[PDB]
Amino acid sequence: APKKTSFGSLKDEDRIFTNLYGRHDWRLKGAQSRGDWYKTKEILLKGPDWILGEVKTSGLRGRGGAGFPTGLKWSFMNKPSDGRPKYLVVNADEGEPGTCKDREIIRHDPHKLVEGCLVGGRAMGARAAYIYIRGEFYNEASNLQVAIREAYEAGLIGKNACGSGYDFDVFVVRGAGAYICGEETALIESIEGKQGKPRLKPPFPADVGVFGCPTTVANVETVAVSPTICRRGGAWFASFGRERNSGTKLFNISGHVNHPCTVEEEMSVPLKELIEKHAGGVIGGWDNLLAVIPGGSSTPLIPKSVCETVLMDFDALVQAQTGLGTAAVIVMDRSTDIVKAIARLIEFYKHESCGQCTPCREGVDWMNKVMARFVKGDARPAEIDSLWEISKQIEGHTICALGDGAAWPVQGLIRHFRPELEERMQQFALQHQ
Amino acid sequence: GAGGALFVHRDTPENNPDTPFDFTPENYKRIEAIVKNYPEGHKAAAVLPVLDLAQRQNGWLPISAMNKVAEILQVPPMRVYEVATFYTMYNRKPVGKYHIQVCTTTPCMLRNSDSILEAIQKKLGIKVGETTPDKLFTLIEVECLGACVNAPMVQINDNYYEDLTPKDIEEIIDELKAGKIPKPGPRSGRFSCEPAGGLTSLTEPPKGPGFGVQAGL
Amino acid sequence: WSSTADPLSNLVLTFSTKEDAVAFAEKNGWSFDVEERKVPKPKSKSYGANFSWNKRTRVSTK
Ligand SMILES: NC(=O)C1=CN([C@@H]2O[C@H](COP(=O)(O)OP(=O)(O)OC[C@H]3O[C@@H](n4cnc5c(N)ncnc54)[C@H](O)[C@@H]3O)[C@@H](O)[C@H]2O)C=CC1
Ligand SMILES: Cc1cc2nc3c(=O)[nH]c(=O)nc-3n(C[C@H](O)[C@H](O)[C@H](O)COP(=O)(O)O)c2cc1C
Ligand code: SF4
Ligand code: FES
Repeated sequence: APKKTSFGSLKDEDRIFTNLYGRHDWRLKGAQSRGDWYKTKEILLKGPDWILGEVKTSGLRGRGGAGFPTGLKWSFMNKPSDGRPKYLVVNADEGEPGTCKDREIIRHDPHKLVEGCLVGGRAMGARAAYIYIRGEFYNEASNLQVAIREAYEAGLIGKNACGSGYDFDVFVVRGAGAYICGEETALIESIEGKQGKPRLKPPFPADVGVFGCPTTVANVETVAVSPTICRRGGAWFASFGRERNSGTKLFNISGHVNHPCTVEEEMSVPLKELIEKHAGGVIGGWDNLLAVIPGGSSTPLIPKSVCETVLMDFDALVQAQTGLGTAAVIVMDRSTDIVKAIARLIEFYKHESCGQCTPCREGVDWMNKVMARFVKGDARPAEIDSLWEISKQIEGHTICALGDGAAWPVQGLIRHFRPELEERMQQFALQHQ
Repeated sequence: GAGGALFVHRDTPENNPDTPFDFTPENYKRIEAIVKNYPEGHKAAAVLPVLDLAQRQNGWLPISAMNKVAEILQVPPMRVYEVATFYTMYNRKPVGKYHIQVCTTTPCMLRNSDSILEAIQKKLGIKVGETTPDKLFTLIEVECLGACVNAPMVQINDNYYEDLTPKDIEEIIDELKAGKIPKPGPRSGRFSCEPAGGLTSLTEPPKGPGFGVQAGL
Repeated sequence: WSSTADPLSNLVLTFSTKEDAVAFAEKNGWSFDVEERKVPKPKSKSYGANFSWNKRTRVSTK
């Protein structure tokens, strides 16, 4: 029975992050026990073209949140050298509210990330790898440094990594509390000692990146799966999920659920099945569900009527007008002030804007003020359409995608809970004459 | 809401260019190691780690520390001022011995983080911008700490204390001010991002090196 | 107040080309000076030059 049409239950043998909960030693010995750093020399001696082909045929899409096809992106950096060095920059900022996957990947099995850095650098012909870890993740960064030291002493990286005759270094760079530094160009600017302000594209990082050198920015989850994909092949990974939604994924379920947790599951698993299987179900029963944010704060919220059959992949969630993003599930029950949560998200985005460009810098603060007034109910119903137009103006007119991540949540709120805003304004008007 | 901290520096007897600051020799060796991580033509890349090291040695960042870093790295002082004002982990004012930061973002907020905030406020007698008169506790509100699954969560002196209830943070404060080191992590017998009960996945033993390695490799 | 005695202190004419102005001035009997039009020369702008690896064009701040 080819072309599976029902997904959502893969057993442990098909899981990549077998030490997700940190129940086994994360020191190099546990990684070797679990198959980490195995036959890396033979893969390294297969050449960069073979690794790029495996990543392409595996259909893997970027786990940062954009879902860009990883094979094409990594092959963008496959040009002959012109004198400048080449670098791989692994993104570990993890600033999206609701997201905790990269933290666990870094702290509980960092050797997967180190080997992914090695194989990605070989594929991209990168001289060294820079891992930009969130500054608040001090212990995680220290564990990553311990794993890096173990790899350096074991000869897995550095001069003549394994026996491939390939030289490769890994460096860990810590930020200082800035969500905007997760954006690839803002991350590059932060590495070079500047403010975390995104730069315009073109040029793309593959042509003018860190230190003006060709580089590729990749999420830690994307990097950490490439070694196992090489070992088990592109086809094994491409079997899971639907077409163009291949592979497995880490899911964070938080909010109003009985047992919030982080699990690994096949991509196209239905949202209801994931919630009631791994999170123990919505608090107070599935009939107590009000809304669910599927992929972090930047994705629009969907009502309960859509979470009955929607699948957890890029395409289905895009058809649901909500996006997959980082697969961070935030669950809000019927006891939740839906206006308050969206207003808090807009306040977060107002506090995280870098200020560089006019639409974000001004309109996000404007939306924050408008939403703060909406929470109380001081406004008039015409201000709802006004806010819709403000969000429309901001979206697509900013340097980076933070304007999108600020505009989309209010667009979803206005789309799906307009009567609540209207009745709140009515109650305030009748109370205050 | 409003920030509360100004981004204009005015000279003070406690914070002026002639305030004494200097790296220890060990910190100078660490700075050398930090600088040697970048290409030789780009030493401005070390601004962030060196500034963080100055903060770790001193506790906060006086204007003299910023000038010292700018001189060490041969960078104009305005760039160091820019970096110090842009990133919120930099303390341009003195803080307490323990910096209590509580996440008030929506995922954390949904699971009663206001209870944790009010418990801390009642136990210390200060608000979300003030400092204990003993000058050892400081309380602020932060955005999202990346540990949403465990909520509400509080980070103190670069340590995470998760799965908090008011009693948990109260005893954490008690044993912190008693000279003890509370155990970082959750306080619900969970110690990770696992489900609170059942372990609904990864129960079978993990397999060895060559479990499913493809042929021709 | 500011007083004047010459009637042409405010007279300004507009012409499409320099030749038309020269013809008008010549037929009216006035002696003239002509200044050739100044045009800003085209420039080579490069946003990527802001982040150059070895050149002095790299910018310290944005
Ligand atoms: N992991 C986390 O915690 C967070 C994730 N996000 C997600 O980030 C998403 C937006 O990210 P963006 O990078 O701005 O989207 P993007 O589509 O512009 O870029 C995605 C990747 O594809 C590459 N790319 C795109 N077009 C290319 C081209 N023509 N040539 C070469 N390379 C190209 C880019 O270099 C980039 O690395 C959001 O949807 C959000 O969900 C946002 C915040 C935090
Ligand atoms: C405001 C903003 C913040 C972001 N933060 C992160 C982050 O913290 N971690 C991450 O992996 N990607 C983040 N991204 C998306 C990056 O562009 C992404 O990491 C990069 O494209 C890597 O591509 P990949 O998904 O193929 O790995 C952020 C994007 C934006 C606009
Ligand atoms: S959209 Fe916001 S965060 Fe992005 S560059 Fe513009 S001002 Fe900065
Ligand atoms: S919402 Fe609290 S850590 Fe993200």
